[PDB]
Amino acid sequence: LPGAVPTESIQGSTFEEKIFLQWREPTQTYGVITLYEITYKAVSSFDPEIDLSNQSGRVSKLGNETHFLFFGLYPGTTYSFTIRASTAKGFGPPATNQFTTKISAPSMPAYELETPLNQTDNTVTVMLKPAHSRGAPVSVYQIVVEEERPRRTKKTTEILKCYPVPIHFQNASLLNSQYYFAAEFPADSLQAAQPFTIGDNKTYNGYWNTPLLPYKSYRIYFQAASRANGETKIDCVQVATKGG
Ligand SMILES: *[C@@H]1O[C@H](CO[C@@H]2O[C@@H](C)[C@@H](O)[C@@H](O)[C@@H]2O)[C@@H](O[C@@H]2O[C@H](CO)[C@@H](O[C@@H]3O[C@H](CO)[C@@H](O)[C@H](O)[C@@H]3O)[C@H](O)[C@H]2NC(C)=O)[C@H](O)[C@H]1NC(C)=O
Repeated sequence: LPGAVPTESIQGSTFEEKIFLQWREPTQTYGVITLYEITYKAVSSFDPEIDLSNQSGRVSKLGNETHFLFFGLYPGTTYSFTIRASTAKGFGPPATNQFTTKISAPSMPAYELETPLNQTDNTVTVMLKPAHSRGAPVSVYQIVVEEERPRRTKKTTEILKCYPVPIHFQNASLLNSQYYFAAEFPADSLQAAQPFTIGDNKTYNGYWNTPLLPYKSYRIYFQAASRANGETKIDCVQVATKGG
């Protein structure tokens, strides 16, 4: 029977849903290694919403090549790996270490550009719903109001992307940004579906929520962010349009 893999050789390069785990063979060969058997057990997570008991599993990595790409993992989560080496006559002792998947952006609610709850010359009111954590808690919500320039083509030069750079309304004209952040909430607001009024003129976390100009065409996105380990990740979804 073979020795164990040296615990200190086990290293992992980690992603949102994958961990590439890598090690070195046991210190001296009793006999040829035929497979490594690996258990991964979900240890802990920054996500408040998932039950980890079902997230564990086993890998019988056939063959004696010393790495494996773990797949389908859950983000923001620490997995403990136990590696056993096997001579054809049986396993060596286990060695074990743990690594953590990186967090991912929260998953927004589904929107279909339903006609808003009410609309005026200066305001639009829409029903917001809480986003779900996927790897880390939702930290803040942000609301993006974006002006439409006149266009002569549908086509885009590049992929559609969200808004990581916040901008207060009063600075957009100076900075020539196409959008402004109308509001930000701590995510303890919007724990259940409740309407929100674009342009209600009140200030949320330092963002003024400027009323809209009726001769301007606008589209509004609802965005959410999650934070851990200095990585902070966002997603956004368009909730309404206005023109006049
Ligand atoms: C990892 O595995 C390789 C592959 O060996 C093959 O796969 C194993 C999982 C077992 O099923 C083995 O029974 C099987 O041979 C080992 O490397 C080298 O593989 C070659 C090809 O099979 C072996 O070749 C033979 O060796 C004999 C003796 O020298 C010659 O007379 C033959 O002509 C033939 O070429 C070779 O033995 C094998 N090398 C060694 C040192 O065993 C590899 O060693 C193994 N490593 C570990 C750490 O497990």
